[PDB]
Amino acid sequence: TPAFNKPKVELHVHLDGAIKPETILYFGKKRGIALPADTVEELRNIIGMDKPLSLPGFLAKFDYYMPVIAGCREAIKRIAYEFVEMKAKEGVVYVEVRYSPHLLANSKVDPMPWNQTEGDVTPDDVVDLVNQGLQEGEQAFGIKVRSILCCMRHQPSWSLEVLELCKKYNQKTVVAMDLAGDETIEGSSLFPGHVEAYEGAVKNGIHRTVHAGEVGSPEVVREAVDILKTERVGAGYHTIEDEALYNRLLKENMHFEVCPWSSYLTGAWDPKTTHAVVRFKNDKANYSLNTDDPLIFKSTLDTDYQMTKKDMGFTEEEFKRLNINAAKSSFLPEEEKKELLERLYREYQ
Ligand SMILES: OC[C@H]1O[C@@H](N2CNc3c(O)ncnc32)[C@H](O)[C@@H]1O
Ligand SMILES: [Zn+2]
Repeated sequence: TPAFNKPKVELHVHLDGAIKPETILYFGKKRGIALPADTVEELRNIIGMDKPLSLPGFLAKFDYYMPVIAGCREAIKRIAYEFVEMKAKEGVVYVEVRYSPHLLANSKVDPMPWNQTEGDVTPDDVVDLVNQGLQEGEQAFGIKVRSILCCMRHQPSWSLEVLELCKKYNQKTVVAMDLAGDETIEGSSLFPGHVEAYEGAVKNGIHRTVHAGEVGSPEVVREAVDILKTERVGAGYHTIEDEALYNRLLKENMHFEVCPWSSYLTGAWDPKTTHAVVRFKNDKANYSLNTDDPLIFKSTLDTDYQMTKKDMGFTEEEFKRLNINAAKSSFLPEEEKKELLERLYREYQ
């Protein structure tokens, strides 16, 4: 019994965070790379989390499985393909999947991710592979899907190349650039590589999103918006701690990519306080409801919908509104953007 059984738009989900345990298991065995378990069930208890941790503590779960996926072309394309399929089943009509192309390469990257052995899967090759998987999926489960390439807070030396990958693959699935990773890393928002990568996104008209205010302070959000020029804030819950900042983002109609379940499990949100999306709903803010890393959170898009419904008083009207705003806030070009809005209004009749 779904909380909102109608078309949805998802703007914040990590491809490397939305993989099938069965596919992880499949590639570990197939490539002979070890996993912390040999059963999807136990594999799910290891990778998965059911209790709040920290952002740094949540980010480590990727260590368990990324090594069986990274560097494998067959695996990179497959997870992309299975991703559309999963979203299609969730009643998502449009989705932007994000991921770091560097963390899945085994060539032309430095530091080599996961102590991998050099190979031929270059970062560009990864983008190409995901596009192919994503394309085959759209054209098979019939949902529209775009991708977003992530700069990693810890590795700014990779940022300018991410930008280049966005330029080269512009709308050839890639619609934007993100800044993901450990938001606790003091000053990561200000590292030259990142800063310079965004400055170029602005001059070359490459869309921009940035995780900020998930666990960091208002100043992290302020810098994402003012220095990095984000068009959207991933999470952004901590903005409400700076009344002035919030009101001004509210005025600019800043879009907040909200992930309810994820915020509890990463400690982004203290469960003894009211969720910031409650205030967002009440101030009629521009915001989407997203899944983030469903593999690790052992969830689905309905988990976040059921949570807001059951615990935060969300009605179908708010569900409709947030998704129309998500559509408007997407990085789809005008024509397609309108086509999306048209479908929502049609189906929302
Ligand atoms: O998907 C690209 C990377 O972004 C990082 N992620 C995933 N989830 C996530 C969270 O919302 N907050 C910050 N960074 C995150 C992970 O390290 C993942 O490998
Ligand atoms: Zn995220």
